[PDB]
Amino acid sequence: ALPTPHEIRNHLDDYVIGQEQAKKVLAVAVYNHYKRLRNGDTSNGVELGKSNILLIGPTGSGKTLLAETLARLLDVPFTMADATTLTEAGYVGEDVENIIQKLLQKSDYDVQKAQRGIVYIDQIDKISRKSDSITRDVSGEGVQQALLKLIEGTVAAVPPQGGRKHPQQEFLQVDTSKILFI
Amino acid sequence: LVPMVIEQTSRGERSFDIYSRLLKERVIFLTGQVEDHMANLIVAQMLFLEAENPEKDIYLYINSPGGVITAGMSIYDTMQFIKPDVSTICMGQAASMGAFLLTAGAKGKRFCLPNSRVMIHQPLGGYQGQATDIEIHAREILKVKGRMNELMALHTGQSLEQIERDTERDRFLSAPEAVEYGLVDSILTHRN
Ligand SMILES: Nc1ncnc2c1ncn2[C@@H]1O[C@H](COP(=O)(O)OP(=O)(O)OP(O)(O)=S)[C@@H](O)[C@H]1O
Repeated sequence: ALPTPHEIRNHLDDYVIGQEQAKKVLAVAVYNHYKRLRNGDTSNGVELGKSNILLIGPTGSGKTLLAETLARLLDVPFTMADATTLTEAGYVGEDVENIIQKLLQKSDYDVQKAQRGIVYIDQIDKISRKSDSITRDVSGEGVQQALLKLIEGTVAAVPPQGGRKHPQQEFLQVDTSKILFI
Repeated sequence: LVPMVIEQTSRGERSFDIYSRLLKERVIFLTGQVEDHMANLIVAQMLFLEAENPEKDIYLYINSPGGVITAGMSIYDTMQFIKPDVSTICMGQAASMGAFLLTAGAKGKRFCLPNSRVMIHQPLGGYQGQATDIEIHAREILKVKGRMNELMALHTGQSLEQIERDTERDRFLSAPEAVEYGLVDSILTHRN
């Protein structure tokens, strides 16, 4: 017996005040996530799509709070990364694989269990283009282009346990079509 | 005061004066009396457009009561030297020198507005001094009068004898008469 949207909403009421519309979105979205997982395109419903979430609000309202408190009652693996520490491929800053890597630390390197997890991103506006093109932006628009394929679904390469050193030269392939992003 | 406009481009937004925006499109304005400063400014504009593109037509709008002769002849020689066809349009009025630059435009690309007016007369001058000096300045202005009539006939197609009789005194020519006179090619009544 999985939790209902009303049950999970009451759980969040004990940690959030003055947010009705936002609770309904995460409750309905997380609920549908379990159903999409329960039927891995094996039932009559084939090719079950995905629907991510985009939270918008002022600072200090509880956006970071919802991501942490939600992981308590969910019990599936959850992580939290920062969009600020990202750049286009070929630059030292770019660590786009780290987000998937982090998820495995929480799941104890369980690929079958990491695909069924949830991920959250904070400070997404930091990479909005400034419409300045006559130059190349390592940070900003450039970063968004790399995330396109990651959300839709693909198989990123992850260094095992973050990579021991260069001699191994092997990577971990983990499907991402089923992973949710908030 | 000159109004400022914004030219939307892929690189970004740029602010331009109304006169500078039209200059980018091969358009030059000839306003007021023709003097050494105003004439020397238009010459630099024509040369700038020649280097940017030598195959695109230039448009010259003239609204002027005339002025110095020497200042105007610098523009005429420039229009003939450069390869691009300098299209001329008459707005409001075209005096003696304004008319000479009007007819000096490229053949087939000369227009006159339906209510425009052209006026032509002989060169004006004067001198004060010894009789020997008056004879010199008289011979010089006579050469200019003869020279200005020869070029007028070349572009208008009329005979030199006809230009001499018509330029003895002030002669106003309406827009329809200018076409019949060979001064212009057609009239831009409406946009088709
Ligand atoms: N809806 C809310 N209800 C109750 N308390 C809230 C709410 N939103 C924010 N708070 C309080 O504000 C604190 C900080 O909220 P945050 O989750 O950091 O907001 P934030 O938008 O995520 O800030 P960032 O991550 O720097 S953009 C929380 O620990 C709560 O005490």
